[PDB]
Amino acid sequence: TTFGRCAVKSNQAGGGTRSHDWWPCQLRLDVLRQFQPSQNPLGGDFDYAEAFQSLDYEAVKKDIAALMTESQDWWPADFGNYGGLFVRMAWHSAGTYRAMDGRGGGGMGQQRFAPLNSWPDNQNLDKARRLIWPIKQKYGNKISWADLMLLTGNVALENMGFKTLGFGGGRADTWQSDEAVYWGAETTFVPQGNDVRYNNSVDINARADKLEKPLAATHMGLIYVNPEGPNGTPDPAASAKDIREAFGRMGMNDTETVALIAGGHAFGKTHGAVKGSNIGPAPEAADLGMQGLGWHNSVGDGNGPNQMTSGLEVIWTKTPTKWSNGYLESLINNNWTLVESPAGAHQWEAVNGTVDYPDPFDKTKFRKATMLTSDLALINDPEYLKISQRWLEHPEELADAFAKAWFKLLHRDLGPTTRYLGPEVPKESFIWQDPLPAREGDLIDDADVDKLKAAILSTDGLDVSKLASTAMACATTYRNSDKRGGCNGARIALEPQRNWVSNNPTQLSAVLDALKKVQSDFNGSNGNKKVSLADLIVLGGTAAVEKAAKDAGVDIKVPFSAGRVDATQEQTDVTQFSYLEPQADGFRNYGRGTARARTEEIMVDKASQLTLTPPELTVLVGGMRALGANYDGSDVGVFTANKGKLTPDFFVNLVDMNIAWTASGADGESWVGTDRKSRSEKYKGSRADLVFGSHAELRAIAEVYAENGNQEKFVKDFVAAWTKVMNLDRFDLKV
Amino acid sequence: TFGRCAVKSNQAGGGTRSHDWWPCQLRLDVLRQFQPSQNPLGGDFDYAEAFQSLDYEAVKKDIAALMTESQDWWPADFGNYGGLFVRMAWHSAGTYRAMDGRGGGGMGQQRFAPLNSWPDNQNLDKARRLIWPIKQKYGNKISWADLMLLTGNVALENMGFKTLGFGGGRADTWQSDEAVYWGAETTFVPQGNDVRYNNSVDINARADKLEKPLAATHMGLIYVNPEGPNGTPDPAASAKDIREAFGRMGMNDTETVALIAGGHAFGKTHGAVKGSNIGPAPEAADLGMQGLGWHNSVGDGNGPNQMTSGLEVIWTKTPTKWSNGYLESLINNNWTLVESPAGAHQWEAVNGTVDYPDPFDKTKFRKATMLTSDLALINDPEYLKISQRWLEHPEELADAFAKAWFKLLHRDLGPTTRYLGPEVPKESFIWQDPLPAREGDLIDDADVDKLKAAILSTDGLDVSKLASTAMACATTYRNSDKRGGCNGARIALEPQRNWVSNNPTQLSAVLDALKKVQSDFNGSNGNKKVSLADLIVLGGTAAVEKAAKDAGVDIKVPFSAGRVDATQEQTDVTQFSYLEPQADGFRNYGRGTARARTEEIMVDKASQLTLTPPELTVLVGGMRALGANYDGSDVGVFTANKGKLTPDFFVNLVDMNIAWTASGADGESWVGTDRKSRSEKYKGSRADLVFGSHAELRAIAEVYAENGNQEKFVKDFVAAWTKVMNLDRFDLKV
Ligand code: HEM
Ligand code: HEM
Repeated sequence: TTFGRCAVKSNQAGGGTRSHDWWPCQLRLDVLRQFQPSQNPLGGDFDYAEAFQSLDYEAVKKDIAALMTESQDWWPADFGNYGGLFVRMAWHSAGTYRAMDGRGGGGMGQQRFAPLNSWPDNQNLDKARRLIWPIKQKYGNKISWADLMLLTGNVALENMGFKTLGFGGGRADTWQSDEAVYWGAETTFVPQGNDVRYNNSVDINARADKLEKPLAATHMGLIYVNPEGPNGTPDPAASAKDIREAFGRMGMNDTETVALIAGGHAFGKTHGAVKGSNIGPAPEAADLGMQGLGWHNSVGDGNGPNQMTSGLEVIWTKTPTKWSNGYLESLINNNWTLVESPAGAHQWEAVNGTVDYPDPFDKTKFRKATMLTSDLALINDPEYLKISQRWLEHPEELADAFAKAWFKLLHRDLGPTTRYLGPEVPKESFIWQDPLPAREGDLIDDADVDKLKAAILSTDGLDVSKLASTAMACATTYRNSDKRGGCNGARIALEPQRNWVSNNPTQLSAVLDALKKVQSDFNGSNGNKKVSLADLIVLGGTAAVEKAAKDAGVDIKVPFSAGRVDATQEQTDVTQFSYLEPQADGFRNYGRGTARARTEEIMVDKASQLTLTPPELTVLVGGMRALGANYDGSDVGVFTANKGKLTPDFFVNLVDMNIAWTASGADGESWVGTDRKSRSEKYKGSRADLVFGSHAELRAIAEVYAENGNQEKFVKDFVAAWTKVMNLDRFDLKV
Repeated sequence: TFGRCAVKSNQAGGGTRSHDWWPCQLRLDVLRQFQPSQNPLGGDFDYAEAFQSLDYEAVKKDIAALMTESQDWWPADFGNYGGLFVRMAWHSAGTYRAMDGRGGGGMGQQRFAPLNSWPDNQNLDKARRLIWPIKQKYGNKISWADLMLLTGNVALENMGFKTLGFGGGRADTWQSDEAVYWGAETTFVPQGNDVRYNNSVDINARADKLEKPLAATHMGLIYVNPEGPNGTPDPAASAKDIREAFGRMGMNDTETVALIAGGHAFGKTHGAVKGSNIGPAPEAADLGMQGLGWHNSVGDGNGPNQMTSGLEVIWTKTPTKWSNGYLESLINNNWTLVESPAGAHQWEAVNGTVDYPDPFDKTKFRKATMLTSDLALINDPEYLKISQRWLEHPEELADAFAKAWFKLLHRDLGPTTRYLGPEVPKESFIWQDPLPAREGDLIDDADVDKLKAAILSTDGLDVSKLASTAMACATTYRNSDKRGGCNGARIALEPQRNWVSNNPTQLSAVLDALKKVQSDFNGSNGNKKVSLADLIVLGGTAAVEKAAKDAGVDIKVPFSAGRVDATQEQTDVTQFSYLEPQADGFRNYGRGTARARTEEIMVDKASQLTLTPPELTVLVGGMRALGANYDGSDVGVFTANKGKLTPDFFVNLVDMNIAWTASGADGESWVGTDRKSRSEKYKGSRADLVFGSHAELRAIAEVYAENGNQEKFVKDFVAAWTKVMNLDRFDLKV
């Protein structure tokens, strides 16, 4: 293939054949080397929360609203108002989110980097970002690009007559393309870009509910669905099935989906004035003269009446700069006929309809009503039809649903409400925020923590292995992409996590009963002090790690940060939490991978979501094995004669050349370590164990911890990594 | 299919990536390697302190004993791993290319992809595994980089060849160095060379046409093909490849013959079974192999069944002891072309003595054998004269080999101030880019304050010239081989003083002015003396400080005294030719080639300076604000306050009222036109405009263009300036 190869082969700056070219199936650590603090121009010590709280937020909003109608000659505003274009920018920034893996969304501002800056569906959003740049120049570090793109759409809706619930800032900027996201395996974009995600099916009605997991778009390079219909076939009934699937994969139900589409398509228009052959390279492929912009259009000045974005030429309402109910009115009251846009694409026009839809530049010109196939979807499915019919007669119910769904869209990947900043954060708490009760009571102090650690360690049924394993099981549900999971809330005690087979539900039950005894004893006796179950789960694992280090000859402070609260079941939605359930866990030697995701690839992926470096992933696995911390208490990977003592025995014995390693099963998941001289079977290992002795960069770390004399360094590094992981969700304190 | 896995992972980076869609776009990956977070020792680990505390003699004693402690999983030929360990060290050091300074043993990269899995490194996985117990014993106080070389050094000495000594000091690295251009072919040897010979298969005519800056005849080889060019068993053509490849590694004829005749005193090659019996290389092998590869399924895969290169040659009758048997055999035997057991072309003395030993059976003997690359040395007129001389005067070979082996192992270690341990050779060699002892006593802060005031009021000097000259001197530094930088004032010597990129007539007038400041100081300050090298850096540094003051920011710009001035005798014009830049984005110099755009050359140079993307970006914008172009032009100088340290370069770059269009056919010149007045306002280069085009670089430009960030700009510039000026300061250190 020519695909993925430049016709000129550079000899500079990484040019040449590379290791991943020769050995493309080998595990890559790239996803654990992103987002490092050197790469950040602002430095590691910059506190975005402090900066945003000092922002003159009201003046930022007034500057945005003034920009909306200050038309720039290099991209003139339709109807004299950029509001629709700015709503699209915000919706596309937020619109990449996938609920199952928690990736995409607006929370990293990734629309400004490859590949999102150059996806076909983001065509001419380079102009939109450029138009808002002067607001970022004025306000500097005190508002992120990530926050600004979404605030701009929020302010746009409010200045076009639609009052929102409010807004929360808090998204710090990122500084490189996030190459950890599986957007798909296709080698083409829309109109192609979907053979792999449909497994070669082309029957568009039958396949619609069979989109490859965890994807949430129907072609590579789209936000959700194809506006001409599935595979460009202008069938509204099949389009509706694609919409249900895609919006479902983004965490939206039918009410939310109709409210978002009918709410957004009140505003603006689509652009399809000239054929695609007039349009130049996307931003990542454009020449230096374009200075970060792309899709240069060679007809006229390439803008104004010649704008070309999607290829469609649809104006939904008679007032595209003002909130209305004209979208549903047109959709339901007109009869529709299939026509072509000027650029050749399929759309729908009203039969015998009024010629009163305004032109964006010529006051003398009007058009008939028009719709996309994906808008006709909403009256060609029974459930969408019933919602649209109700909202035709009750526009106030659409406005309520749209306010709620728009707020959810923009904030779904922001994390707990302790992350949300600014003066207009909505007061209602929503289930998709994974709510927590407010912390109350006088917080436990150092002496209470010392008393609780001793009580925990002296309780029947609690040992170092079980305490450590339970804490980590609770902690590794965290993922940095959408800031969901972690130990705050004590959700391991609730459905679904209490019944996850990867948590060993019978053992977990007995551990949690013992912790609840510690809790009853303490609460029953220490005046104004109560301790949460969440702090006891974390404190028990922390106490176990401290004890295991002492038992290994090292006196170390293992620091504990108190103040977690306990969630209720009503704040813990089963569907949302089911997305956090692991299929394999390398920290606790659970499960295994599949053909397209090997055991060790799942481990690296999870480490990236925990923000771990390669040294931190390595040290954690080796210490969990030394602690005997497997999910089922097995000996797999437990390469030590001192289980429960925090030593680097795992690494020492893994690298010992007197042990030969051979496959025991057929499927490559189980390994036996045999003493070469005696021929006795000494050890059993998994792929998560043996990858550390196979991958050249991971093995180099294994060797550090296997070196004579490094027992103390091993202990210090394990404790640092343990503390980092236990605290990932502590946004009430600071990250 | 090439460079694609048959199974497409959906985790850990699986899926189509940005580089796949837009493979021609500039990539910043080489500025993101070797980050301190990635180093398991921590960014505060000091390798030099660890190594100086090492019990060095005990390490060498334990290496020496390991040589004859055969391990059953890879039994030692003749009972001695010495030859194997000499090969390990020579392959570690043997990837070096003098022109670009990449490869060599100084980063210990043989333990990572791709070098761990190149065909020429077959079975060195075993060699590395055999020495791992010594690394495990001594811990952090010896690096893998130092150990692999020290092991070969000790192996020579324990097989009867006393070396010049050794220097340690190579700190380990912790990821594959994906900045090196090894070539553009999509196959390894026996293929791997269509591109580097532009599809020529005329083995004599093409030999001196090898693609620059490569130093091997096929992808995956160290230097040349042991069976002849493209496997053609023609010794005279092989000799032309050896001279080309070794020259590209910085070795001349005498050094070349010494290295090959010296090395092949020892050990043997391995070709006992055909290649179909050999499994995947390390990076392709299954988890059971635990980082090893090339599993051989015949017998136990080892001992008599060893298979490495496919050849089965034993050069001397005493493969564990230094001798003159290589030359004695080469010159005196009549050679016939034969096939090894694995099917490769080699040469045998079919009517010679049957007294060459077997590595495992003391009762079994063989005839004399050679490679085609060995017969090369008697099939070229200059190599033959050397070979004949040394046959008769073997002490001259021993002298040449000790010096060339020292050069091989230490060519990328950098200045002598970096060399560690108790047996560093006392001779100063030209390829070490030597520096003297200082003159008189070290300037103090009072002397620095007087010299800054003098420099900023001297005829022929100003802010722009001073900043340009210091950066010109600094950017010769390259971290791959630790060559270049400002220590030595080598801008003032040949060849740098006559480089077109240094504007020789301006430079001369700047250097004469700094020498006048120097003459005033030296001898009127008792025994205090200042070097020209310190005055070049101090003058640029004082200019940056004043330019910040004039932009409204009061900042103390640090200065570290103590550089010395190199002599011209210690500055070889060919050695320094390798540092001459094709383009220099910091000073808006030069143009790209048919294989690398100007902006790619700049990112490459930034990687050699260890810069991050924000450091690269801030330096370019500040150099433009200072008016520090090599030729004093206004290209990229997007400010009305030239000489004042403002972020005007970034503000004006991103101003939408300016439209940028190509002016030259070559893609190298651009004009910025004011869209309202229709007037040409600015001229820019590709090094200027990339900061407004690449999305990750433009994100950094925006920071510096934002209101309020004028002081941050100055702070970040000053930090980056100090880092670059000090890269070669291993005397402090660096
Ligand atoms: C099934 C889901 C959807 C599809 C297929 C779709 C499709 C499109 C297409 C093809 C365009 C025209 C781009 C152009 O040529 O300029 C567009 C424009 C727009 N869409 Fe959507 N859309 C969907 C959902 C949404 C949502 C959820 C919102 C926001 C809540 C949104 C708001 C907008 C706005 C405001 C515009 C007008 C942009 C302008 O005036 O420049 N759409 N849509
Ligand atoms: C024209 C340059 C050279 C070529 C083409 C070449 C080729 C080879 C080949 C094909 C092998 C056999 C590998 C195997 O089958 O085990 C080998 C082995 C060896 N080479 Fe070279 N060589 C070159 C230069 C050097 C140099 C410069 C040195 C060191 C100063 C060196 C030292 C050795 C040693 C000691 C062995 C034996 C390894 C053992 O005993 O396992 N060679 N050479």
